[PDB]
Amino acid sequence: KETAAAKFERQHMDSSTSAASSSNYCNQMMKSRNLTKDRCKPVNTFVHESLADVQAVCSQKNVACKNGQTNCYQSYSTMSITDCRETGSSKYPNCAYKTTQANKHIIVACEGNPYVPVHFDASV
Repeated sequence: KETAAAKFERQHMDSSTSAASSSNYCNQMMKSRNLTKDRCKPVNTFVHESLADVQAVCSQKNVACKNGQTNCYQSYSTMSITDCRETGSSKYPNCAYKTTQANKHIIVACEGNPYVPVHFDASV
């Protein structure tokens, strides 16, 4: 089955664009990445950086995750991110999202060997 590392890439990485280019970005990406297959996922964040730069966060500032776990890491630098939030008109299977561009530090949970991101915790 898909590994947690692979799932992170699928759900969160978009190295192909520098930023969201239109209001439809979230709608398009949430669908293409299979995030809306079973239900509309309510919130999601895409990171517009190289995968290596995001993997490197696992060796950056150790911080407690929102749930209290201690395997979270905060990036030293801000990153280009897109926030996707379900709109009032969203109705499965026609999931609808608002796209918001931001530049923020990211917080991820890391696991394994190699030690890589497996969960997106927050943007600060």
